[PDB]
Amino acid sequence: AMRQCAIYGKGGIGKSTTTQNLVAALAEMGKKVMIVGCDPKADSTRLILHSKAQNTIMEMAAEAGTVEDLELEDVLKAGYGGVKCVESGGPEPGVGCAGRGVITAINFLEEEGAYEDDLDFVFYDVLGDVVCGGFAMPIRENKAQEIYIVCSGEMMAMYAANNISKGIVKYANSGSVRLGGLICNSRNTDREDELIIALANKLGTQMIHFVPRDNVVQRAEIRRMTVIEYDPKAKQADEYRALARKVVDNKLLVIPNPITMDELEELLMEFGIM
Amino acid sequence: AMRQCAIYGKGGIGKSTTTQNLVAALAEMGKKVMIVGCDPKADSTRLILHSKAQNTIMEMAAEAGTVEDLELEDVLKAGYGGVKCVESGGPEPGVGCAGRGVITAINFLEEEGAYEDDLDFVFYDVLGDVVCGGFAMPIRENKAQEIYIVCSGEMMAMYAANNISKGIVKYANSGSVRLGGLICNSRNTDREDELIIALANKLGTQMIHFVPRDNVVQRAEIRRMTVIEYDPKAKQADEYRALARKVVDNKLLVIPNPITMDELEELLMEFGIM
Amino acid sequence: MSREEVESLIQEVLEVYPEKARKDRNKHLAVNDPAVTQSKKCIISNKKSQPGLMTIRGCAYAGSKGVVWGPIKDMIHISHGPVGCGQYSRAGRRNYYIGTTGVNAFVTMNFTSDFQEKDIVFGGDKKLAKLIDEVETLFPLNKGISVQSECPIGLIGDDIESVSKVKGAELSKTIVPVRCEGFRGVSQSLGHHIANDAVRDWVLGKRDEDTTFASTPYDVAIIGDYNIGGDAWSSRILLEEMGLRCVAQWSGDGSISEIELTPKVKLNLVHCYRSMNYISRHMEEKYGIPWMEYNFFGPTKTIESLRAIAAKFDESIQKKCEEVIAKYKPEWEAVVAKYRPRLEGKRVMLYIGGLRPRHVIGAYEDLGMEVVGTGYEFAHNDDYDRTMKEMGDSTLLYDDVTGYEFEEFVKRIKPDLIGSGIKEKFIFQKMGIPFREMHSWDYSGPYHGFDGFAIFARDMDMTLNNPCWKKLQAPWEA
Amino acid sequence: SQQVDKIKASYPLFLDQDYKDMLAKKRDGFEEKYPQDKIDEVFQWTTTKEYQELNFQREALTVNPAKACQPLGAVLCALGFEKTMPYVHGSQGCVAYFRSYFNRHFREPVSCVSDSMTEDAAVFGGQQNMKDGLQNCKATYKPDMIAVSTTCMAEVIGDDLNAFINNSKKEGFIPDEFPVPFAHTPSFVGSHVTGWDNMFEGIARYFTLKSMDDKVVGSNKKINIVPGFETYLGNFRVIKRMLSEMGVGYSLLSDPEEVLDTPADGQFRMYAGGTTQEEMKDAPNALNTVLLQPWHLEKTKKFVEGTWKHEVPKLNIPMGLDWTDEFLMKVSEISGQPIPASLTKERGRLVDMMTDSHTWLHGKRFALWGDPDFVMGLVKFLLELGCEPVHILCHNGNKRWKKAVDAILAASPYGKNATVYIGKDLWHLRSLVFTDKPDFMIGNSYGKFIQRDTLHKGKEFEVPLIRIGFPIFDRHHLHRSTTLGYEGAMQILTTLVNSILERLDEETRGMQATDYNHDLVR
Ligand SMILES: Nc1ncnc2c1ncn2[C@@H]1O[C@H](COP(=O)(O)OP(=O)(O)O)[C@@H](O)[C@H]1O
Ligand SMILES: Nc1ncnc2c1ncn2[C@@H]1O[C@H](COP(=O)(O)OP(=O)(O)O)[C@@H](O)[C@H]1O
Ligand code: ICS
Ligand code: CLF
Ligand code: SF4
Ligand code: ALF
Ligand code: ALF
Ligand SMILES: [Fe+3]
Ligand SMILES: [Mg+2]
Ligand SMILES: [Mg+2]
Repeated sequence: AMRQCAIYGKGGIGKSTTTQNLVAALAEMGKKVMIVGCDPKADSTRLILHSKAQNTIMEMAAEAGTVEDLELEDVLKAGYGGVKCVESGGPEPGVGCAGRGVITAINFLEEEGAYEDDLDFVFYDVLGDVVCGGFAMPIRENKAQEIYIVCSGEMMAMYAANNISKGIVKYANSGSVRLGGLICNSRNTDREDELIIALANKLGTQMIHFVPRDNVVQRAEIRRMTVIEYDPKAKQADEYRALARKVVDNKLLVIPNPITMDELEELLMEFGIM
Repeated sequence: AMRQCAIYGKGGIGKSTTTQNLVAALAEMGKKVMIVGCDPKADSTRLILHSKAQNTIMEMAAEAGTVEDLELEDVLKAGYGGVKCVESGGPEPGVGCAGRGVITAINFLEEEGAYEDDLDFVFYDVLGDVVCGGFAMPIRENKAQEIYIVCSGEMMAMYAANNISKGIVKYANSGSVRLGGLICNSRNTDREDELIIALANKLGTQMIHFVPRDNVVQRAEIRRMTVIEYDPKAKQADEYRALARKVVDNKLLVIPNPITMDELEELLMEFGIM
Repeated sequence: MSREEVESLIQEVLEVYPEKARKDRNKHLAVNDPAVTQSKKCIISNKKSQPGLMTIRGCAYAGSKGVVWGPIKDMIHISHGPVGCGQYSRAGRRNYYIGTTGVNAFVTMNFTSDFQEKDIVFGGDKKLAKLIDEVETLFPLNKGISVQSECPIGLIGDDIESVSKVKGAELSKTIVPVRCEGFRGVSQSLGHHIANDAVRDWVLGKRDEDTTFASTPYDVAIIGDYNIGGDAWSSRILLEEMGLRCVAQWSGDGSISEIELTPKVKLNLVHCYRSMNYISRHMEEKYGIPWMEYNFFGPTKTIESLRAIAAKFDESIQKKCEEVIAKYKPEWEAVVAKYRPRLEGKRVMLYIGGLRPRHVIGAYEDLGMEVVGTGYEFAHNDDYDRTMKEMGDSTLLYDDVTGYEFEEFVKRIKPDLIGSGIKEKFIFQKMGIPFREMHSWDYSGPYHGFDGFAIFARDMDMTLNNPCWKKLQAPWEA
Repeated sequence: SQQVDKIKASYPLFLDQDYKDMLAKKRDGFEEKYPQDKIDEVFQWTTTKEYQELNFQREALTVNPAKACQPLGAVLCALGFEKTMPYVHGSQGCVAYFRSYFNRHFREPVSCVSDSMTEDAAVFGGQQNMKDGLQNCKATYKPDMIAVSTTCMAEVIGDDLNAFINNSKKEGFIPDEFPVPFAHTPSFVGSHVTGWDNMFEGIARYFTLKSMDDKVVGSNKKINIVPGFETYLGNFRVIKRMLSEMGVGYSLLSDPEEVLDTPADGQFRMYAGGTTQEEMKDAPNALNTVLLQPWHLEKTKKFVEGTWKHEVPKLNIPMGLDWTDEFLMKVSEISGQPIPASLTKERGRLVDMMTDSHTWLHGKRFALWGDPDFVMGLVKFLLELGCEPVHILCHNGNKRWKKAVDAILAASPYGKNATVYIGKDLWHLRSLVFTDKPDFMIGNSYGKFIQRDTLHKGKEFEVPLIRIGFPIFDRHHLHRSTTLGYEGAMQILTTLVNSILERLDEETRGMQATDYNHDLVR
């Protein structure tokens, strides 16, 4: 049991918001979920905890000497739907090493048995710019077995998704992690469905769901809540419920086959006009 | 002459696209500019060179021994309108250490004299997730003088801009680097301009030329060029001309006074509702 | 002298520090009082070093590669990262071994990946795999490969575990990844812990489903003895002279086969509690093997420990132990009768890593020498708890002492002899105080057992009573 | 057992019968080692040419490197300044290792501090570490200057030394005018000599870069001497003596000879001598700057030519006859002083020793390694003596240095059988001395193991080691020797010829077998 998934994608493509709304919909379906935020910004758990995470692994480790003098209950907290939430800390921008922060946080969670429960889903929300091995820590062996990439129809996000696929390939071969599929967070440029499904087909994966872009998400996040908790009768809430159900029953698990820059630009020139 | 600017902001907020369009606008005004991409994704010079910059400092250095064996002409290449383009290299995602690569590339540019005379602008397009000191290499002493933070009305974008300001504070006090202003990329949010203006006032800065969201940008960039090359008479091209003009005539250079999470939430309730 | 004066000395020494550093360092200096039940109220340890204070501590790489893994003879230990760490650690520690270096033994060799800038920027996993292949091609008689991580490996998230697994499966070799990057922990102690965990996870369980080893009831394994100057050997000859079968030695003159055979033994004799108590507890709670701390420093401790170990076996082992004691009695008695008059009443201050600051006090007292000051680089609370029962009344105790602190303590106390490492030796030799290297035995030894005791007494007399110490002041000066 | 009259240390304690029996029983019962025949076969294979081909095809594995990391050289450079504390930003294990290395080489105290960056400092940056470390070091050891280098961790995470030190100054941890020169010294770039160059460039630009306006070249009528990474105290002493005999005003920047040669008189001196800050401030006023070891002072050369505007001469290291002559003539042409009669007589005495010893020196084949400038000087001097430097290895050498040494070898008939290797470690050299055996090898203490290996192939294959270079751990007080100048050439010649003569005496000591050539007069 206990599927472990890692959320990757382009920076600012909506990985944190989408994963938090997905986890809220999952807890709505009676699923015990855990969220690990592998981002130096402790922003992966603002909606679920209804506040900024004030107890990160790195902060509590520095405030108590070393990480070997830390305990699970100091950093692990529960929010909406009983979702247990822990956040990897990290430096303020432009200093330190956030990759090492993520490495230390994941090693602490593993050593302390942060997962040994009646858990059905563990989601690692990673940042956009995977620039070192530490931010690939969630997809190592005995870690997240599925990867979901969040993308959109502007070609920079598509090139990003191709680059994360290139990076993913080495851990897919070295281990058992697999690309479950692509989540499309809408930007509504010209032809988002066609472009994203074509990119997914080229990579050998599916487009598990399409999430529209509406302002109820922003309005809900202003109140520090997920759409599911804010407006359960909203269309976006049902979209997140559909995405959750499609995640639960998903079975496609493929090693990605990234395309070259020339093939990617050919795909854009072919599926990206009118 | 010789104005050194560093483009930062939330991931995927449009730093590279806006930077390239602004650089095209500045070069059409007879100003000699050079773009340094400090992202392991060497995607910050594509719309200027009309192709992906295959040769990067890190890749060339690894192929040709070390960085000392390299030459500027092999990495510094001209493009549309006399815009010199160079890119720091980097590993594929999830491996290595891209911040060290950015440090080494920028040191190589400094040591090789890329910062010659008759160069009005040097723009460092940095990635959105400044995870280490390496990606703060552009704002080191005597490297970049002005910082432009691209933001939007989203809560996450404003939080990222405030976090980046918090990271900037140490370099601003250490050296002479300041925050020129907040370029706004429209995301079509409720009271977007109001939110950006209020956040800029709280930081002690201004919002420089809120940029509208238009698909002419998507089209131009999918045709491997800036909007200026594509449709000079388009509305967004004139907007980029206005942005370039407002950048040239800017004198508000301040050390940001970043606001806490509580003050950020108060800002969101005050200007992010209705 | 006197509990009050040494406290005043501590305060005067601490006076020069900034308030933060003074507040921190006050808790690491104490005056011994056996009226204390828990060292937590007395002295705290195993904490971060104060920056810029010139500490003596090493790193986790030193505690793992330099201390635990390095002494293993038939394994090749690769300092993964830049060139510095392995080069400075190459053959600096005299963990003695028998073998053919470069053919089937590699202890004094320095294997490294020699990271360049491109290895940092683009990762070193492929380079690590190629290095493992080259190690196989050029050293085909090695019986194991360990990858000791340096600081950049820990920083950049190189997946050395994946490389170790894949290459070990491909080559039928034990490849042990040790995440001993130097910035982890505060000292070599976390290096000990990480190395012990690596041994437990990758080596100790290889022969779990194996019963082809004949086991006798008298099987003991020496744990935490690193054969400095042959120490372990000098210890081993005693145990096997009282009937015991020494199946394993950890890890000085150690082979990976002995470590794999350790779970088959019946007793675990731990010399250095600090470095290898982790694996001793693991084996006690998994295989049911009891472990006992012993001490082979000086005749008194050696006899006491031999009788304590014998009491854990049959009557035959006890008779053999008694005959060993009676046989070796005249030799150490002659050593005492020769060297104690030369050393009686001489005061010694010690500063060593984590076991020897308290373990060698009995040996010094066997020669009439009093230990007035002692301290540890990286010991824990339990080590100081054990230290209290061994130190005399109103004796100075220090933890992670700085160069300034230790220099001032020596200036005020004025001991006859100082036992510490290479980084204090010449400082205190220039102050005119005889110095003995208590890590390397000053390139002498062994100091364990009765032969070791003879050597130890000879060295103490040789340095303490050397004529050079009477020539420090020029005759044309007051 | 021990006899109280004659106490045996480990050798020869463990040659006793009971210890030998114990070792044999332990090996038989629990070690499960390869058969002695298998071990002999593998050793013989490792001494072969096919093994050398496999060895030289290595791309990823380094075995027994002949080099160290940059911060070691940075610490050595910083030690050569007056009341200066070396301060390494990063992890403390590095500082412990640097201190132990230099302690074992010099047999002297070596002062150096760390800011003790732990995992939390790695993740969050060591700015707090820098502030507290600078304050603590200044308050505890009262240096007149703290010279800051880096370990690998601080270089990987991009710890901005400039920003950290500036913030420490503005927040009142250290006085604003307290000199804190800094240099980034990544251990994964270059070697220890690169660290020396980087530290010296940082110290130079700290004291000179911002105050060049009131500087005029030659106004002090002195000569700047940059020694580079130097671990022979006699080298500093000989450069000083030769310049002062010449009547030349000089300023030797980074002079560590006093702090590494303090007397034992009941006092410990943490600082002693060293280049004063006023010397570095006045350095741009010098007539010129001469780099003693230019091949690892490239950054210093660029800075001195581009900032101080000194036309740095193209001088090789002043090692051996020709290059000492060139150094003296260049110093003369710069300062205007003539070469005095004492120096001419010293040169003539060097030539006399050369003529006295040429018969034993001529034709001798050598394997040598070390730093590039020292190695090149040794090669040149060996060519001057009629020796053949067959195996010239420099782990931290580069292509341009290799080309220069190849051109030097081509200019002499004794460089015909010589090959220069760069990026090769001492395992490569072990193979080289097995497959193309030289008469001797010259290098640091690590070469002793190679000698051991050669002796295992037989006494006729044994290549004796001559200990010149760094580090030298198994001999005492060799750091006091000299290798530069005529005096250094004389010491090297004496060592070489007497090593040859002692080897020949050993090979002819067998009575009635080889003692017919055991001559009293050589
Ligand atoms: N379906 C969506 N509809 C509208 N806005 C969205 C949607 N998804 C994300 N966003 C908005 O865009 C911003 C993306 O920020 P974030 O979720 O943190 O991305 P990431 O974690 O990948 O960096 C959010 O603030 C959110 O307001
Ligand atoms: N004014 C704009 N109008 C339309 N699209 C934009 C605009 N600015 C940026 N984008 C689009 O948003 C996406 C963000 O990609 P990018 O510019 O590379 O962001 P970043 O450099 O911050 O990572 C791009 O595909 C780009 O086409
Ligand atoms: S392992 Fe430890 S510092 Fe127990 S790291 Fe250190 S060869 Fe010391 S006091 Mo060097 S805990 Fe051994 C030691 Fe003691 S290297 Fe040796 S002498 S008995
Ligand atoms: S605390 Fe320990 S010894 Fe230090 S680096 Fe870290 S593992 Fe190693 Fe290594 S190459 Fe030189 S000595 Fe360092 S600066 Fe890096
Ligand atoms: S790129 Fe990653 S590993 Fe390298 S310094 Fe930045 S956060 Fe650390
Ligand atoms: F804030 Al992001 F990917 F840009 F989590
Ligand atoms: F995703 Al980016 F700069 F390329 F934030
Ligand atoms: Fe000395
Ligand atoms: Mg996120
Ligand atoms: Mg960009």
